[PDB]
Amino acid sequence: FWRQTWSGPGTTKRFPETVLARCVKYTEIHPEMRHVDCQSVWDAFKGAFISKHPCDITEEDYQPLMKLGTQTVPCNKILLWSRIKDLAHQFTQVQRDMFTLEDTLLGYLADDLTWCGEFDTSKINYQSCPDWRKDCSNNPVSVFWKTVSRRFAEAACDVVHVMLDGSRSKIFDKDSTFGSVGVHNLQPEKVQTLEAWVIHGGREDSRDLCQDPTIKELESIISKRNIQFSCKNIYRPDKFLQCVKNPEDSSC
Ligand SMILES: N=c1c2ncn3c2ncn1[C@@H]1O[C@H](COP(=O)(O)OP(=O)(O)OC[C@H]2O[C@@H]3[C@H](O)[C@H]2O)[C@@H](O)[C@H]1O
Repeated sequence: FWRQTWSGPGTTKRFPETVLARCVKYTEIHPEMRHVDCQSVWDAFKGAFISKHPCDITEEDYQPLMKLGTQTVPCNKILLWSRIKDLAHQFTQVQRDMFTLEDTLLGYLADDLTWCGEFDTSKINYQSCPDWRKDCSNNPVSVFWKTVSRRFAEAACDVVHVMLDGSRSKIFDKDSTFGSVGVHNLQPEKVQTLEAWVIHGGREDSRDLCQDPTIKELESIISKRNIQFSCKNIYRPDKFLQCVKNPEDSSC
């Protein structure tokens, strides 16, 4: 109890009951998924990582789950995001202008959770789970988010939007899942433009962050894939959200 196996937090308490109840809820609300069998979804999710070493997980381990969670989303309304979850979710909640990964069945099931098992027993590990940095990259949580993020980016078309945190020292981070998976899995045959919205964390009057070194790097990577790049500053995110709710406001 004074020294755990792995360096990451253990599985979320009641993980199996939580995933099953989220599936039931999502399928009650979204009519395109109203026929999914949630017991079958749980069995497939559990099959990906139970009795498997938690540093030896592959994208193939998640394929039965991917197949059951098959879902179409409007290809021209996708919002990617990195390190700014709260604003992305508050925005799409107003009137469903765009869709993030947590708007899909699989993203909704896993958001805010942690899970892992152990080799050659069928027990869930509630005490610790591998850290991506210290222990291993090929862990149950990291491999899941890479697999679903690649499929979501592959689905996009027309104009795709990305929200970025302009308070971080790498506004665009090549090492983030957006930078290592999303940028490279947009399909140039389908996607016309990537538009970044750089969210300010600061005061009021501040710099044009669309000139930031890392934003110029993103522009060069995307342009060399034969996709156009656009960038917009959101100086005051509080005012932005208000204008989405109430656009007749004079101040907009
Ligand atoms: N919803 C979550 C989530 N909820 C909790 N976590 C999530 N990871 C990814 N996702 C989604 O995957 C995307 C890719 O994640 P990444 O940017 O690598 O998370 P990072 O900012 O690198 O952080 C990933 C970490 O945050 C925990 C995971 O346990 C853990 O692995 C996120 O933008 C988000 O859409």
